[PDB]
Amino acid sequence: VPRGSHMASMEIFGKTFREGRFVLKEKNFTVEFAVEKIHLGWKISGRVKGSPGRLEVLRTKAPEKVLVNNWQSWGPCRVVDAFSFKPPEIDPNWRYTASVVPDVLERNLQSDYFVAEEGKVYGFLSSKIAHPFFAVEDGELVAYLEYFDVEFDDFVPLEPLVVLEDPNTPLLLEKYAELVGMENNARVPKHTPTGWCSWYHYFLDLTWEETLKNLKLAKNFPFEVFQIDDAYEKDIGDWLVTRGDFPSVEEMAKVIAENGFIPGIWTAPFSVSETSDVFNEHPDWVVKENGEPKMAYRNWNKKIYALDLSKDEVLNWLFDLFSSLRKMGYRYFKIDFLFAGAVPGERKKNITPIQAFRKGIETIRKAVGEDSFILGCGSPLLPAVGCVDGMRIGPDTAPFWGEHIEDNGAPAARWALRNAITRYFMHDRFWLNDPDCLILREEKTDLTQKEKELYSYTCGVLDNMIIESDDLSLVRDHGKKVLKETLELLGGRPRVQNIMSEDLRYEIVSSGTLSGNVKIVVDLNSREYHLEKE
Ligand SMILES: OC[C@@]12C[C@@H]1[C@H](Oc1cc(F)cc(F)c1)[C@H](O)[C@@H](O)[C@H]2O
Ligand SMILES: [Mg+2]
Repeated sequence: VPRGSHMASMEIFGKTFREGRFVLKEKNFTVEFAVEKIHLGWKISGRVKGSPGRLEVLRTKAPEKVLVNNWQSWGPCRVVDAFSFKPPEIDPNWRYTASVVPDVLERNLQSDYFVAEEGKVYGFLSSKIAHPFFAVEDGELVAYLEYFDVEFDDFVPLEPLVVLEDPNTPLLLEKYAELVGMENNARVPKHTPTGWCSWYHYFLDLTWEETLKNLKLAKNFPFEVFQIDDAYEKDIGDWLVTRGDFPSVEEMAKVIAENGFIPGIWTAPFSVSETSDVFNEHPDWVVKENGEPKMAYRNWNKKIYALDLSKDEVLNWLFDLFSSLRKMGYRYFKIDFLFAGAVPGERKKNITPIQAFRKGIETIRKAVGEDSFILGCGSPLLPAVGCVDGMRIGPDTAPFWGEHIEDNGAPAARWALRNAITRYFMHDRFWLNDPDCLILREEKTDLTQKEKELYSYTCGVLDNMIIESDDLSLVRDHGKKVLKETLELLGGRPRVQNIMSEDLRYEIVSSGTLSGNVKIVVDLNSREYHLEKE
């Protein structure tokens, strides 16, 4: 069992790579780590104390072509040329969706949690304290654990790192993900919800009158969940105060339940706008910069602040909120813009943003109980494993393909679908993947029948969550046929065979579906598919 030349060339915590047990006593920190052989490769694990800061874990030559992954739901997972990378201009209103360490990204190629090349996966198994990421720094791939200047008096566990090699790159990614699910006690529900969502037909203009119309019609469709999205609430943070023609949040649940659905509701639970009642009552409850409220992002034409999830007052408010929703009968919770809870800044306790983030989502889980389904959105991915049941893994879909939409996080069916493909390996390992809603209506849309089919059947072959978002008056024979045949493709184990493709054509197999072994070949440039079912 000789060492590859490329393995002898690798540095672990600054030392020449080799198997063994080691101690780095450095100026302001100490690390104790082991490098151990595992199936398909190596695992680097151990413990750290002191002020590790931005801690260098691994260094090796950058590959030419890398599969890079953004930390959160909406960001791209895609293959990039590592030598011709150009730093992006970052939208100052959405800085932290692009990166939790934006000094890196504005200079160098950044990949969060994992990175891959043909034949090789480097991936961290968890994000419980540090943010784990990779940067390409002058032709070199460097793995880091970011501790955000927090000091640790006693040892805390490192986030483990695996380095896996095999010529079957999809197999490596699936193995990586099974290791993540074990490290974090992932929730993989045995049942997948079907349902309806308001957002991608009505957007913020949903009325309760239109909601009631769809509630009646939804009885003709195979929907278990009826979820109300952003529209009902008076302000961001004030989740139990309604506007317009909506009744009370409790009354909405009762009407929905009386009509025989599981009620579902959208919140952005770590976000409070500058105008909200909660913020104006509790200016002290938010993350700060130089003592003042730190904008987390701008949306809805307002500055939006982040709740400080290190504060017990804030965690009690979250518990009471989600406990109050549970009492009302909600059992499906779409929790959005979660990245806000993990923004860098000043908190009451000197803990990391990731430690803060995890206390918040853990509180939500406790409050809604084991019988509620949590769907994460706009969220850091690895820190949420073990807490959420489903997770949005792409940018928003849209009632158009997005011919003039670039690959930059704006809504477009084409880029939403691409992420459902490139992150496919998380599915049934981290959680249920949510590829975002099907849009099957045949008026008030620019999608063709073929584009609807392509999106929906790819989602079914991937075994992903299937939720529809339409004015159900506008969905006729074709849309009902697409939904029916989609649900027939569920239940398998998918693999994207050519995960390193750069031309947006993918071959996808899934074994053991409700239609047997299936194969779809999809081309996201030509907008064509070819589906075979055994
Ligand atoms: O405000 C409601 C809403 C749009 C927000 C969220 O989609 C966004 C995704 C973004 F990158 C930015 C943004 F402002 C919104 C989410 O992903 C959607 O499904 C839906 O719930
Ligand atoms: Mg499954």
